[PDB]
Parts: sequence; structure tokens; C-alpha cells
Amino acid sequence: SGFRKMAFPSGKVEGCMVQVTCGTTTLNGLWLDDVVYCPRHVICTSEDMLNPNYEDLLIRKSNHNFLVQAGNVQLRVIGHSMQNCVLKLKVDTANPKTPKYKFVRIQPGQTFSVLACYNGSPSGVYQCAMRPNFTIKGSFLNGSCGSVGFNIDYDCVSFCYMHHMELPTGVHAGTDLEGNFYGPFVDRQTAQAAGTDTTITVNVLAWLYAAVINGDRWFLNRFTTTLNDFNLVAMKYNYEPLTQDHVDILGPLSAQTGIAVLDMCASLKELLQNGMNGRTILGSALLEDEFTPFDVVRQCSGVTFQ
Amino acid sequence: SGFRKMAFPSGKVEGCMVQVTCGTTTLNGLWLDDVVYCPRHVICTSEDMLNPNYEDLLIRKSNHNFLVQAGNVQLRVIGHSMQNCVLKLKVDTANPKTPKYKFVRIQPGQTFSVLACYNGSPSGVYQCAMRPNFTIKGSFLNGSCGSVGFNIDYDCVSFCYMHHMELPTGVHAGTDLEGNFYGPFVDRQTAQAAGTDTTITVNVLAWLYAAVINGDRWFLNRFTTTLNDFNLVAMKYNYEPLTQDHVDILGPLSAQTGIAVLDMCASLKELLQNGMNGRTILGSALLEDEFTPFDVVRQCSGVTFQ
Ligand SMILES: O=C(c1cc(=O)[nH]c(=O)[nH]1)N1CCN(c2ccc(Cl)cc2)CC1
Ligand SMILES: O=C(c1cc(=O)[nH]c(=O)[nH]1)N1CCN(c2ccc(Cl)cc2)CC1
Repeated sequence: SGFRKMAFPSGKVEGCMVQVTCGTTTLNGLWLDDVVYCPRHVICTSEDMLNPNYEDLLIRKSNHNFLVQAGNVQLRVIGHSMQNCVLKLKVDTANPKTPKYKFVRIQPGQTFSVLACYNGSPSGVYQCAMRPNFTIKGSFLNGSCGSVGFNIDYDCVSFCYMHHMELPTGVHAGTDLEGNFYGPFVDRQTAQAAGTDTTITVNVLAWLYAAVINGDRWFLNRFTTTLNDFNLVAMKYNYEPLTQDHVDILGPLSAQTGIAVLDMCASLKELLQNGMNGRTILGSALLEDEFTPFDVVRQCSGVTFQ
Repeated sequence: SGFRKMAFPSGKVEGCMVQVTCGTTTLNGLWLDDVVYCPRHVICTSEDMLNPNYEDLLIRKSNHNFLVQAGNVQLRVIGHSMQNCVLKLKVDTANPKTPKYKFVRIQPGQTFSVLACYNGSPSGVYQCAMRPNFTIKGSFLNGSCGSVGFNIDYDCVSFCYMHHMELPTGVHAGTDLEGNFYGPFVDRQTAQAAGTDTTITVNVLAWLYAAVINGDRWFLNRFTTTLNDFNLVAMKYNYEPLTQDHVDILGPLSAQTGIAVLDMCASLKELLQNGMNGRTILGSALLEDEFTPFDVVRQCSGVTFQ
């Protein structure tokens, strides 16, 4: 028993991290087969960040302007191209530690692990969620650009996030591995702010099920509600509306605890209207929304990986 | 910026995890050079857990009673011995992925990363603290025994914890890698309970500094206090007393924020007496005590590793 913010083991990703330098700027790259992926703003100078024209900036570069280092070994850049907001650097050597992988775009509310890196060197691993406003509440210092986010499906690493920038509110924005931004953000220094965030309701419900599995039961009650009555209360408190698909996703947790979803919704409705009154749930005094139903099952039933 | 529960990258440890089977019982082992380390209760049956005599149980075993598997490869056990509560299995093959390592015993209040494993296969990584009552609030299911806890110092893995059991309150107990239990616990099924836990004060202060670094300032005030006046209030609320050594450890964070330790203590004293009144600090509505001063510096300044 117990419940922790649990990340995926990072070994398979650590062996893909490299350092990429172009001019004065150094950041992190992802080396898979014979391609290194990194944020395209590695080719910008201080004067260019304001209003960069990436097509011009790239045509003025040649392969030898790009220093790629994998630990001590230097990688020779054979070619380069731009795919949306990512630079693809073809190198002479394929990474022998390339895992089975795929590139997937995740949806708001889904979680992944982040391997925070500096100078091509892994520093720490942590779990976070893609927020409904398409930012992540990460922990990143200068030099962390090109750090990646990922999930593991059995033997396969699904890369879903590459870090590009920090917004003025301290939250973080990036792209999928095809270079397409999550959210309405651009890789130029402008006056872009995140829109209004909401609480991920299906995740809060999954976490309440985790609590029940771990012996926290004080918030339960005998009532039941309907989807529409709950959603009426949810909207008032800036909670995402709940759908039938969400109810279905929660099925396995309903089954294991014998507590119907709509039953759990009535507890949630009560917590939203009265608060928690100095009581905690799984060691928290706030409702936690960064565990998916799948995270809970995995941690409260025990799936491993390659 | 940002602040997360950050674990160490686990790659160097993942390559040391093996599966150990003896009879009906399978758990995890740590394979370093030509030795596999695992909990000695792997040699117990159901009848033995009540009152095991490990000397007798071990003399009745031979090397071939021990099945050690590293992925698909089977490891041949050449010898075996007991060191306190750990079994040391000598195998015919030295682990080529053995990192630079050492065995260290940690103190209450220190943090480490846990690589939770099942059947020799890494499942997840998370950060926790050794509590003042010598338990950890982990997340472990059946089969997790032999999972290890570790820190990374530059290139070197410091192993500090091996998981042995879950106590009736849902918290977890184990040994250092020399087989000596943390706390007054024994590896037999008896009526052992954890003693009273306290809050790790120096860690709460470090976390308040992290908050200030990240722009949460609402709890600060102009007052200062003395060590003895603070400790008088701390005792009332089940907080560990604060020493001059703690003040010294917090020095770097005092320097970076310009807020003296005793100044920060007056804020803490206020938070203990009035509460937080619906305000949060770094996204928490409770005072967090599982980040050391070193954790904060590392995350708010950015140290990497091999
Ligand atoms: O390393 C960080 C960084 C990342 C982070 O998440 N937090 C933080 O403090 N620093 N940089 C800030 C964003 N930079 C940038 C943005 C746009 C363009 Cl066009 C060019 C450069 C690169 C450097
Ligand atoms: O895998 C777990 C386990 C670990 C955990 O942390 N949480 C959980 O639910 N299960 N076992 C419970 C403790 N067992 C045991 C204890 C003492 C002796 Cl002498 C022999 C066996 C081994 C099996």
C-alpha cells in the first residue's frame, strides 16, 4: 500500500540524451537512430529571439556550425533540416542504445514523466500532467530546453513532449516530437500568456478511489447523483465536465472498491461545497488532479515494464 | 522555475536489478560485481515467518535452491552467506553494468530515491524521506521486497535502503545494504508498530526558502526570533527541535534570498499558530517536510550527474 507521485524508470531515455551547441547556445537533444532532435531556437542569437525568421537563420548555417556531444564522444553532423519547431540533425553514427520508441501526442489531462537535463546530462525525473490550458507545471532551470517527456508502454518508450520555454507565470510550454506546439504558443519571445486553467475532474475521482483503496474513507456518503447535476456543480468551481467516457474509464476502480462512479461524484460534490475542514486525503489538504485512472491502477495493482 | 518532487535518474540502478527465487518465494535482488544482495526472508516459507531461525533455514539450503534471473539470462549461484538481515549470493558472472557505488547508512530526515521493482523488473521511481521514527512512507505492493533506495553523488550511486516489509499502519521498513535494520524492527511477522513520528523542521524551512525563490512570499513577516523561543513553540506542535548545525546547513538558502534563518523561523512560528487560512505554498495546503536543504539547492540551482 501507499501512494506516491511515481515516475517511469528513466534508463531507456538517459541513453538518448545528448548536448547540442550552435554558436553561444547549448541545450539538450534527443538522439534516436542517426537523428538528433532539438528545439529549433538553438539557432537563434540574442538579437533573433524577438522576431526570428527561422528559414533565413537555418539557410545561413552549415553542418559544422552544430556541435553534438554524447558524453565524451563527438557526433559528426551529416545533414540538417527543420520539421515545424524541431531541428533534425542527421549524424554519422546511429545510437546503439536506441530503444523501441514511438512519437505520440497526448491530450490535456494525461500524465507523463519528464527527464530534466542540463548540458546533455540527466539531472532528475518527475511526473506531471498536461494541463487543460496546454501548459505543464514543470521544474526547469536555464539550459533545460530539449528535455523530454515520455511514457513507457511495456517495452516501448512513447515520447510526447520536448521542452521549449517558460512562460511569464512560471509554467512551461513545448511541442510534441514532430515539432507542433501544445497550445497557442510560439517559439519567439513575445507577450504570450497561458489561458485559464481548470481542474481535471476525472483525475480527482481516480485519486479519491486511490484513497479508498488505501483506507481513507471519511469523505464517502450514502448519496448518489446524476451526471448533469454533478456537472452543474462542477462548472461553478472551474472543474472540467464529466462525460460517460470518463465514467467508463473509472470502471476498474469502481469494480475494485464496490463504489459506483456516480456515488463517488456525490462525495466530490460535497467536498467542493463544504471543503475538507482540516482533514486530509492521502496526505494532501487539496484535491489532487495529476493522477489518471491508469496511474492509479498501475500503482494500486502493480504493472511493470521492460 | 517551478518545484517538483524530483527523483534521481534511475538508469544506473535499473541495470543491477535481478529476480531471486527460492522455493515458492520470488523477490528482487541487487546484482553488483559477482554478488546478488536480497532480503534473507526469501528463504522462509509460510510456516517460518512466525518465528524463523535463519541459521537453521540457511544451513538446509544449497546453491541450487536459489534461482537468480537477470532478464532472460540465468545466473549460476556459486556460494551463499548471510550478513545480518541480507543474503549475499555469489554468482559466476560479474555484472558488466556495475556502476561506481558505495553503501551508506542515512539519517532520519534525509531523502533518497526508490526504484520500486517486481520480479526483477523496474516499475517506477519516487522520492521519499527517512522519517524520524525510521520508517518510510513508500508505495509498495506484494513482491516489492528487495527494491532499493539510493542517492547519486556525481558519478557514484550511494545505496542506502533495501525494502523488507510493510508495517500494519501502511508504512515501510527495511535495512541498509549491510543488512542492519533502520529502526527497532525485525524480519519476522510479529506485533511491531512504528513509534510516534515528528515533522522534520529543517526540511520545512528549506521548503519555505524554495517557495520564496519561486515567488510565494505571503507568509513572510518582519519579526525575528531566537532558537530557544522557536524550539519552545516547535515542541508543542510535534516538530523536531532546531540546532545551530541546521541553521548552518540553511546558509546557502539564506544567502540567496537575503532572509536570515531566524527570520524565516518567525514566519514558521506564525504558520504553526494561525494556520494557512486557505492559502497555499508551492501548491500545497500543508507544510511539506520531505525536501532537504540539499534537495532545494539542487532543484533551484541545477546540479546534474554522470
Ligand atoms: O533555458 C531556458 C529556460 C527554460 C525554462 O524552462 N526555464 C528557465 O528559467 N530557462 N531558456 C529560456 C528560454 N530560451 C529561449 C526562448 C525562446 C527563444 Cl526564440 C530562444 C531562447 C532559452 C533559454
Ligand atoms: O511483498 C510483500 C509486500 C511488501 C510491501 O511493502 N507491501 C505489501 O503489500 N507486500 N510481502 C509482505 C512481507 N513479506 C514477508 C515479511 C516477513 C517475512 Cl519473515 C517474510 C515475508 C513478503 C511479502
